Amino acid sequence: LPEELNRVRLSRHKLERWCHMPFFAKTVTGCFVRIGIGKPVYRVAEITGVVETAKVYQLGGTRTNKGLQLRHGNDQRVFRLEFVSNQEFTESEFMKWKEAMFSAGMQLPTLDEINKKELSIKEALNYKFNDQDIEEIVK
Amino acid sequence: MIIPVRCFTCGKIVGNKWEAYLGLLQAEYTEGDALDALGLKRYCCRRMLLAHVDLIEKLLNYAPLE
Amino acid sequence: TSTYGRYGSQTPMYGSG
Amino acid sequence: QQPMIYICGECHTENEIKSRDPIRCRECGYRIMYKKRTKRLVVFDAR
Ligand SMILES: [Zn+2]
Ligand SMILES: [Zn+2]
Repeated sequence: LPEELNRVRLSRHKLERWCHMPFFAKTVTGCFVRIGIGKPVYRVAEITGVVETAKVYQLGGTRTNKGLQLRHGNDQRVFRLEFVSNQEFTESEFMKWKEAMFSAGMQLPTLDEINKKELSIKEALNYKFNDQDIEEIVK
Repeated sequence: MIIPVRCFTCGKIVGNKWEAYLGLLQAEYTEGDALDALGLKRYCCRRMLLAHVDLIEKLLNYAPLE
Repeated sequence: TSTYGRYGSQTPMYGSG
Repeated sequence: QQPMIYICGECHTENEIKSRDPIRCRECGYRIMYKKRTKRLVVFDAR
């Protein structure tokens, strides 16, 4: 279903609050994003890890140069956090992603996996900043 | 701190004349001539342009942001 | 205050660049 | 769902400070910050 898959969709507004929070390669790795390719067609890709690009760009108020190593079945390349769209996974895009996953041979994540992963972002959002992370954030 | 809106004694509007007063003083005119050039007959309304201190400038120097 | 999108703020594309 | 937003001292940049947290700005890092105007009906009489 597309509705259950949009629960872990990391929109463009949520990523602005974890630009410098540690454990970025743990809570983010697992979710899906609607990266814009470019005309209005979109392709859902899996978050394999985290990379850092040499180009510095501003995204509204804040500004980040980090990348995002994504993959859509087999075709993989470097992307940016500025091309991500806030739209939800449509039926056509959902079917396209399902077909790409089936063709690439990657087993579809089980429903319980998404159910237990969606809580990661929720518990990270209300995380108290009691440790020594503000120093690294300001740096 | 800022030019009042009306003369305390008389009541005539004097708020809309501070900029004109400064301009006339800058061009060539003196104070004694500028005051009656603006239209201030009574001596009670003339203190507003002579006694007033423009402290809003110093306040604006402490800009909050940028 | 999770995501005040209200659509969005004109999202750029990859090939457009 | 009000996280008690604040305004930084010198940056004048909004910050979300919750209870049991240090009082510092999201960037640079200072120790001074003020609050924002209330949302109540501040109504005066021009008297
Ligand atoms: Zn007078
Ligand atoms: Zn700070």
